[PDB]
Amino acid sequence: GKIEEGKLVIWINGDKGYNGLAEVGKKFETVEHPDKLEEKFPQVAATGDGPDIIFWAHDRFGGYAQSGLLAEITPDKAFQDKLYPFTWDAVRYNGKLIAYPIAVEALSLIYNKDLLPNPPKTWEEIPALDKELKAKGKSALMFNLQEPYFTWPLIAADGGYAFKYYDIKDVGVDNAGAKAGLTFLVDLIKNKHMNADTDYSIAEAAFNKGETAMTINGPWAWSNIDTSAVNYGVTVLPTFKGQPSKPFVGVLSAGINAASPNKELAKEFLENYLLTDEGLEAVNKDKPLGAVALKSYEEELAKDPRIAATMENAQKGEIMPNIPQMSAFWYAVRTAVINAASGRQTVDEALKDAQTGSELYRQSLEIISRYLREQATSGATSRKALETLRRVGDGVQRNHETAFQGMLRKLDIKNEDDVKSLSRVMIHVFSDGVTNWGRIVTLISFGAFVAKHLKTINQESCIEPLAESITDVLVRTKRDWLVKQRGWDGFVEFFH
Amino acid sequence: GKIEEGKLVIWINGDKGYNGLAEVGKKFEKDTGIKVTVEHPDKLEEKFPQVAATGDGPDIIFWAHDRFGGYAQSGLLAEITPDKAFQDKLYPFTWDAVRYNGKLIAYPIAVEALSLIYNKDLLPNPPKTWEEIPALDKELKAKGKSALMFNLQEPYFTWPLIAADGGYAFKYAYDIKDVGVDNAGAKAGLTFLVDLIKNKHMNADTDYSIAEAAFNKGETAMTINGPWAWSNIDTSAVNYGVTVLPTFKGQPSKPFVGVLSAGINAASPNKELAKEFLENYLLTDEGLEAVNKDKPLGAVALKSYEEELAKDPRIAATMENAQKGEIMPNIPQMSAFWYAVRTAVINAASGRQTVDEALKDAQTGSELYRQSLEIISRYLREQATSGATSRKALETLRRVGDGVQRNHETAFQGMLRKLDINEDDVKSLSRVMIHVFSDGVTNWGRIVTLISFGAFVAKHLKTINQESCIEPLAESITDVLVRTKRDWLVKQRGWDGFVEFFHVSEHH
Amino acid sequence: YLLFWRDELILLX
Ligand SMILES: OC[C@H]1O[C@H](O[C@H]2[C@H](O)[C@@H](O)[C@@H](O[C@H]3[C@H](O)[C@@H](O)[C@@H](O[C@H]4[C@H](O)[C@@H](O)[C@@H](O[C@H]5[C@H](O)[C@@H](O)[C@@H](O)O[C@@H]5CO)O[C@@H]4CO)O[C@@H]3CO)O[C@@H]2CO)[C@H](O)[C@@H](O)[C@@H]1O
Ligand SMILES: OC[C@H]1O[C@H](O[C@H]2[C@H](O)[C@@H](O)[C@@H](O[C@H]3[C@H](O)[C@@H](O)[C@@H](O[C@H]4[C@H](O)[C@@H](O)[C@@H](O)O[C@@H]4CO)O[C@@H]3CO)O[C@@H]2CO)[C@H](O)[C@@H](O)[C@@H]1O
Repeated sequence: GKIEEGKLVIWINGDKGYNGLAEVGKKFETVEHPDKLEEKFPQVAATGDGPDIIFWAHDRFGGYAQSGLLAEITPDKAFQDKLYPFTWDAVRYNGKLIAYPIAVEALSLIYNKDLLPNPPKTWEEIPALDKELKAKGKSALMFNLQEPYFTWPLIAADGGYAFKYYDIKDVGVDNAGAKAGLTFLVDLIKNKHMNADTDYSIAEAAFNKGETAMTINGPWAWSNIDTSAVNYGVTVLPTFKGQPSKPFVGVLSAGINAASPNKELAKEFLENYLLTDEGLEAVNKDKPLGAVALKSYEEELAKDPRIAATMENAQKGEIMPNIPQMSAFWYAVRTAVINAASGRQTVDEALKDAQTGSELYRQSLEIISRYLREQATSGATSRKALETLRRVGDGVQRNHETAFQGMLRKLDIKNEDDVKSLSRVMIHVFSDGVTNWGRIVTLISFGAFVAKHLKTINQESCIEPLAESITDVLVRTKRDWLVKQRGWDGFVEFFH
Repeated sequence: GKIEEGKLVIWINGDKGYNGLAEVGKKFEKDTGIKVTVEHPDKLEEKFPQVAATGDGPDIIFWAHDRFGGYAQSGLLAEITPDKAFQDKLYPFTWDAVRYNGKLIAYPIAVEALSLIYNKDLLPNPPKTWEEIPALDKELKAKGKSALMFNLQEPYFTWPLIAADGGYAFKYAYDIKDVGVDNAGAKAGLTFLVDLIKNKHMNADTDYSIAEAAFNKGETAMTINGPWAWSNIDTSAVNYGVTVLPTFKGQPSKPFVGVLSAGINAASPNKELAKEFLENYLLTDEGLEAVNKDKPLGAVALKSYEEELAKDPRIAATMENAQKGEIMPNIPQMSAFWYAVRTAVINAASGRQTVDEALKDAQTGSELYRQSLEIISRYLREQATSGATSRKALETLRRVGDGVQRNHETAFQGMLRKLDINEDDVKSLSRVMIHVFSDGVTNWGRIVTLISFGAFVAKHLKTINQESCIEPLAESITDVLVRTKRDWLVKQRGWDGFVEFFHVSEHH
Repeated sequence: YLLFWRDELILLX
């Protein structure tokens, strides 16, 4: 076969210095900036197609490596000594280096020095500042409310985390600290100090055309403000309830497709061409990377007050997990923020369902997989749910034996793909029209019935894939209903 | 199934004035006390037919009239029963749009058409022709601007240009046999679009968001959009005009005319409450004004509030482009036409397919329903009791299908017993076929076996004196076939591939 | 539902 040989296809997000990266390509001798590339890559790579090299923040790469879609990178100790150790820890999954670290990225408060000589140190004083600036036909603050990357600093301030160092069970999205953060944001919008529909384009336009006094953005944005020649400062993010704003720290990382026949050529480009003072200078000259992983060119650019303040906000923030569940966390919180910002959900309802969303897949898999292996041969919720599944599911099996045996004799399993096919069929059979806990338990109870048959028929290895596949179609087709029922906690309350 | 009683759940597309429609909901809850839930789900036009068939879904579904034909065919819409007074309150052209098989299946709201939206400050005098836009882009590019940006990702926006020199979905007589997607006028239209993109006057990847952004940020001089978009430009503080779409080869642009329609779920126990809301609360001057104030509907079906708003130069130009365009068919396979053409446009815009290859496969996709139904239905009626491809396919279906029935008789009898078919009410559960390709695999063996069992059941229908319910069974099999496997079918050279698959097995 | 399991049409209950 699918992927081109004797050529390198590179995917980097359009907000990064792709034209700089293509100049490095020119020296070496295809750089593309596709939309939704972080969603496309895992899809195409699994069918053996996709780019040779994928550029994204380190947070996405854990999911990719889990799915086997990334080549194990093989650097010289010389090369590893050329980059910061903290950048390698970011790019490490299951004790394997899964991509090449480029640069450390963090949101900072960007302010118009002319409009705002001394920007506010606190979030709490911005509504008063907006009143003052509104009289001059201006605004205090405009940033991207459509992405949870920009909204999270404020949420994480008084209490908020994605994980505990990572404990995939311990997620901090339903906290009273997160409630306060998001309630502050929603108040700014209700008081018309900000607008729910503000995105990256609208905020960048306003700041660069001088209409707003402050924006929240990363190093990539400096080039377009540099063109605007608005006198701009880069500084610490405002404190909320005296606690610092905690932005997620991203590491721009370059990974290689496990399906690329040019894995050698890829290593060369990244090691001997890109991660060189000369090489990083090309990309940074187009769009600034921030504090590059290469210690040498970092030493050169350290002097920049802009980078100094990017690193200042990083110390106060937390590095992103690369675990595979980060994606679900992001999707869930994105919706929480937007639904609260719009008033479609209250902050409590919105944050509650985002907590459920983040944990749903991991929890589902844990519960279902344990039940299936146990029958053959989030922890508190899991324990109680598995306890419930044991009593109820052994009951559904007993009462549905005749129907379950008929179906088993029809749907005989040979491989991982027949196990996958079984899943797609089961959701349809058992969930005729309606989603209710009875039907979901009946589906899992049939999964158990088949897992028992797999042991009988000496295919014990097919159990984990079955559990994976059932979890997949369960969360995919009933995500909203499950989150609406407070997930597995609702399951335990239904059967008490 | 699970539709709740004593409340109304409404689905309307997010590009429409849902917050205005929810304000009408607030008034209704003030008066009748009945709780009104207005939601804007993504892909709601695809969700509704799925959920409604299983007896769930919203009380009221809002979409353009083109989707409602498919819904009514599947029995998912309540037949609306208005006073002649009420019908006389709305425009006759709006009712004809909503009418399927001589039944009114939804309430017409407003008439929609794409117009040329232009920045008055950047472009005081917008171009009258498509052919002069490349020269205009050269001029505007020097100022770091662009002439034209619109949604290339949706065939609604690309179609005006395609239909200009020669292009139709299905010819009115609607002749579902006569489809005009691969003709030389469509080729010229789409070749003009692909030339703009190759000459870097436009970009393949431009969508609704990117085009709206550019126009409202002042970066492009023109966009193509409908009334719904005016509110977001109104906020942008760009001096904007609404005008006639550019002419192509001296022929005017023919945009598809959509009628925002409100339909009621056949499975709603609040059918009474629904009628009240739409007739006496929406589709009243005060009511339409609420929705229009959020997002403009265009020229509303209600003659009274149309008379009020007729003055708008914007609406005048919307109706001007409508006279030049043609109203969308509501026949059920509009869906397949849309999906097919969407891919044609995107593949040509990207260069994945040439215009000829792209339009050719979209012609095959659109024509597949009619031809599939013809072949399948003939076989089924033949078994119970014109076209070159059809004749050979039916010849093949006779030999192979009569064979599959003969060899699988005992298994086929077992399944017929389990379906318990002994009357017409028992026949009306044909959500059996919905999931035939659940494991995700498609081959001609499977498709013949499915049709061969369709024949087996059609023979039982004659036995059970239900001769009339043969065509519905044939229609259901055709539905799942073309709905789920259109691309595979087109990729296999359609029914001609079917005849060659079984020609080969026979002779070798 | 009528279903295909490996080139075999099946009524699955
Ligand atoms: O149809 C409705 C809806 O759809 C559209 O939104 C989708 C986006 O197009 C799509 O890209 C998707 O994005 C996800 C992403 O897939 C996921 O990885 C996560 O994104 C994280 C990054 O992982 C993380 O690095 C950080 O990204 C930074 C990056 O580090 C930084 O270097 C720089 O590039 O800024 C980025 C921030 O934008 O944070 C983000 C999270 O904020 O989560 C994303 C979702 O937030 O998500 C959408 C799928 O729903 C339309 O855009 C939308 O308007 C429509 O309503
Ligand atoms: O993966 C497939 C992609 O396509 C899916 O959308 C389909 C719809 O389900 C079809 O209905 C059809 O859409 C037509 C539509 O029926 C027609 O009325 C018109 O819709 C206009 C509408 O009148 C107007 O009010 C406004 O909203 O503009 C609409 C166009 O955006 O035109 C549609 C054709 O463009 O075909 C579409 C796709 O073409 C699915 O929703 C996609 O999300 C998906 O990516």
